[PDB]
Amino acid sequence: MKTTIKDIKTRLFKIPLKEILSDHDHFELITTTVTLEDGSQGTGYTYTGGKGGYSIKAMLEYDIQPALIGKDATQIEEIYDFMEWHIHYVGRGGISTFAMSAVDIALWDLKGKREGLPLWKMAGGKNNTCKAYCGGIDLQFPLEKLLNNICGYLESGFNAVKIKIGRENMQEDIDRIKAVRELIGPDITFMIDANYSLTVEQAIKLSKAVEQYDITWFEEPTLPDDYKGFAEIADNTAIPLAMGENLHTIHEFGYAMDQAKLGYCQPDASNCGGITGWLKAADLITEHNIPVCTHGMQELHVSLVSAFDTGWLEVHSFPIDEYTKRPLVVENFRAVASNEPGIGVEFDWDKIAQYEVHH
Amino acid sequence: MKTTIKDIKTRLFKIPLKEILSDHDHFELITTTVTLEDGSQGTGYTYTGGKGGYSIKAMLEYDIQPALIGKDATQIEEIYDFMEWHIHYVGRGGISTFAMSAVDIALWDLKGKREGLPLWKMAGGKNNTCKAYCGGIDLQFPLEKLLNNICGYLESGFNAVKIKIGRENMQEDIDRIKAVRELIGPDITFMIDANYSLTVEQAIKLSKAVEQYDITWFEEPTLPDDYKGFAEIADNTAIPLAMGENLHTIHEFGYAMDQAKLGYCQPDASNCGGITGWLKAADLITEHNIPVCTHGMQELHVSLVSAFDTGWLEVHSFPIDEYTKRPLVVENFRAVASNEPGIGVEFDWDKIAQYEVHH
Ligand SMILES: [Mg+2]
Ligand SMILES: [Mg+2]
Ligand SMILES: [Mg+2]
Ligand SMILES: [Mg+2]
Repeated sequence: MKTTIKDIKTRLFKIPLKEILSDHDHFELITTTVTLEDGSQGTGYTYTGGKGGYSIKAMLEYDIQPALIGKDATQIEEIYDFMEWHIHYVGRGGISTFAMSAVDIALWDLKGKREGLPLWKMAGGKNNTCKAYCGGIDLQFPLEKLLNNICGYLESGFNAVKIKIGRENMQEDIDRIKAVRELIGPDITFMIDANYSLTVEQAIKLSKAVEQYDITWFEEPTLPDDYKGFAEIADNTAIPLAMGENLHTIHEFGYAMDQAKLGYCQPDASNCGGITGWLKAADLITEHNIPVCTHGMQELHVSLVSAFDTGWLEVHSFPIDEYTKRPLVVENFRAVASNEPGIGVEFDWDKIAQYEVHH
Repeated sequence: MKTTIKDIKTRLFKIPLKEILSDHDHFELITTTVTLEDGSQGTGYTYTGGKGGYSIKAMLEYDIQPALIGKDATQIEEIYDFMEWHIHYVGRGGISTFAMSAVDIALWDLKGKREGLPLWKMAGGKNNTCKAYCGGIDLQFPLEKLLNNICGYLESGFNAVKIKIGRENMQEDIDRIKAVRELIGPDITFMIDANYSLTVEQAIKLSKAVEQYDITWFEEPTLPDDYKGFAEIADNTAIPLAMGENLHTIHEFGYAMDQAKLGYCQPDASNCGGITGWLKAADLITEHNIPVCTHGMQELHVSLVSAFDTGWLEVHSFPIDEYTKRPLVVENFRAVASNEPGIGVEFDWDKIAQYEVHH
C-alpha cells in the first residue's frame, strides 16, 4: 500500500528549562517519525518532566514500532486499538500511553498532510482559536516575584492566570491568592493548582477561605486517584474542581466524569493516547457538558481545544513551542491554531539537535 | 551506613516457553541486585509476557537506580514512597510499578538475610504452606488435549485446576467446562479464567450456564477497569468473581474492594509494588474478608499467600521457579514456602546466563 508504514524513528531530547519549576530543571521530548511506502512522513511526540524519556523510547523501539511496520497508516483507530492490547500487561496507563501517544499523533500528522487538513478541522472544527491562560507560577516564588511574573503575563497579552498552591502553611496560600486577585483586578480570570498535594479536609478548608476572590477553578486539590475524595471536596465547596493531566486512560476519565464532580477537565494528548485517545476523552467530557480543557503541549492543544470550543488552553511552562517552527500565536488574548495541514507542529530539528541524547 | 545502598545492577533475560500459551512463546525476567556498603546483596525481580522488559530496565537504570544510590536500604517503606512520587508523572501504574517491584523485593531480600528471617514470616507468618492450583490451560487446546493436561496436573499432586475460557462460540466454553468437571470428579477444585475477553452480558450468560458444574471462581470476566461491570455481573450470577493480576495500584485495589463485588482477589507482587505494595493490597483485601490470592511468580508468592493464610497460590505457566535453586515444593497438595532467610528465591545464574539480552 502507498500508506504502508515503512520506517519509524524515535528520538529523545533533554531540553533545559530557563527557570526552575517546583523540582524541574529540564523536560524530556520524545519525537516519533513515521515514514510510509510512498515516502510520506509524519512526526508526533510526547514529553516528560525529566523522568521516563529513556523508558518511553525503549518501549517504542522494542515493543511497539517493530509490530507496526507494514501496517496501513490510514487505519489509525485500528492501530490505536492494536497498541492498547499489545502492551496491555504492562499498560493500562503509565509509560505505555505516552508511547502510544507519540505514534498516534504522527499518524494524525500524516493524515492531515494526506487530506490537506489542519488538526483543528480534523478534530471537529468548531473553532480555530480558544481561551488561554498562563499556568505554573511556582509555589516557591516569594510573593514579590510571584506578583511580578503575573504582571508579565498580563502585559504579554493574556487575560487569565493560574498559580500553584499547596504550601505547608495554608495561610501563605490564602495570603498569596488574595494578593494576586488584588494585583490583577476583578476582570482577570484566576485559577489555582495544588498539584494533588492536599488532603480532602485541607482542600475543603483552603477553598472555603478563598472563594471570595472569585477563583475560576481549583486544579488537582488532592490525589487524582481519589475520585470520591474529589466528590467530597466538591460537595463542601463553591469552587469548581479540575483535573486531569494525570489521567491516562479513557476508563479513568470515565471514573472522573462519574464520581469526581468536576467543573473542568484537562486531557493531555501527550499521555492519554495521542489525538485518538484525546478525542475519546473530549467526546466523553463533552457528553457531560463540562468544558474541554488541556494541560501542557500548547502548540498542539491549541488545535484541539479550538476544535471543541468549550474550554481553556494552558500555556504550559515547558516551552515546547519554542523549539518548533511556530511558537504559540496569541491574538487578542486567544491562542490561534495554524492552518498548516497536519497537526500544526514542526520541530526546528537544527535547534534541538544539540539536546539529543543516546543509548 | 553499613546498609547504605552502594550499587544496583539490573538484568534482562528472554526465556523461551516450552509450550505456547494463548500468544506467548517466551516470558521476560528482570532481575535487580542491590549491594550495600557492608557488602550485603539482595536480588529482587519482576517479569513480563514478552513486552516491556527493555522499558522496565530503562526506567530502572536511568530514572530510579541513580536516585537510590546512597539511601539506607533499611528504610524500605520510605524508599517505596520515594519511588512512587519520583516517577508519578509517568506512573500511577504501568511500567513504573514493575520497576518499583523489582527494587522493593530486593530490599526485602536484604532484610530477611539481615534479620535471619524467611519471607513467609516477615510477611505475617500465619502459615508456611498454602492451597495451590494449576492455572493457564490454554484456550486454544482441543478438548482431548485439554483433558489430558488436566489429568497431568492432578496426577502430579495437585487438587485444584483453572482453565481459560472466552471463546467466540460460548457453547464451546460451556461444553469444555462440563467436560472438565466430569473428568475430575466432584472433589477437585475448578476455576475459570476469561482473560477479560467478555462483555458483562456475555459473562452473565456464561456464568449462569455453568454454575451447575460447581465453579470456585470466575476470573476476569470482563475488563479489569470495569468495576461497575463486575458489580453488574456479580449481581446477576452465583459464581464468585476474581481479579486481579492487572491492578497495579493500591487505589485500584481500593476501587475493586469498593465496587467490583469480588469473592477472591489476586495481587501480583511483581507489578503492584513489590512486597511492600503487595502487603498493602493484602492488608486491604483482608479488611474486606476476601481470600488473599496471587497470580504468577509462584516461587515468591508461596511465601505471601502462606503468610496471610486465606487464599490460593496460582502455579503459573511462566516457569520462573525452574530457573531458581528451589523449584516449587508441593507436599500433600499444598505449596511449601522455604525457611531460607530472605525472599526464598535464588536464581540459577548459570542456567539463565544464556538467555540474557542487551542494549
Ligand atoms: Mg496542573
Ligand atoms: Mg461544589
Ligand atoms: Mg489470569
Ligand atoms: Mg453474585
